[PDB]
Amino acid sequence: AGCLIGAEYVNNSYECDIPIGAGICASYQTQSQSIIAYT
Amino acid sequence: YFGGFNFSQILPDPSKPSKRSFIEDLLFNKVTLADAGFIKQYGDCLGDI
Ligand SMILES: *[C@@H]1O[C@H](CO)[C@@H](O)[C@H](O)[C@H]1NC(C)=O
Repeated sequence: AGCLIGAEYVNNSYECDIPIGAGICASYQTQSQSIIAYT
Repeated sequence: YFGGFNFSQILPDPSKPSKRSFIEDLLFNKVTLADAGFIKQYGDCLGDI
């Protein structure tokens, strides 16, 4: 759905907190505080 | 062996990259689609082909 700037892509899988696009979600977690992006 | 019933046409198969069944593939191929802008398309629209 475009590209995402400011969020790291992690190789994990959680519940969808903030829905971005086709199967990609973003969330705020401890791993310091940072914004990640996952499937 | 589900008691002799044959569920092989609705269960997924691992050969396809998308784990969709036979009837699911027939339904997906039968409904034609416009191939809209949900696919990334601006690189295609920029080059005049
Ligand atoms: C189920 O049907 C498929 C074809 O539709 C056939 O190849 C397969 O042998 C059948 N299953 C059994 C257990 O006979």
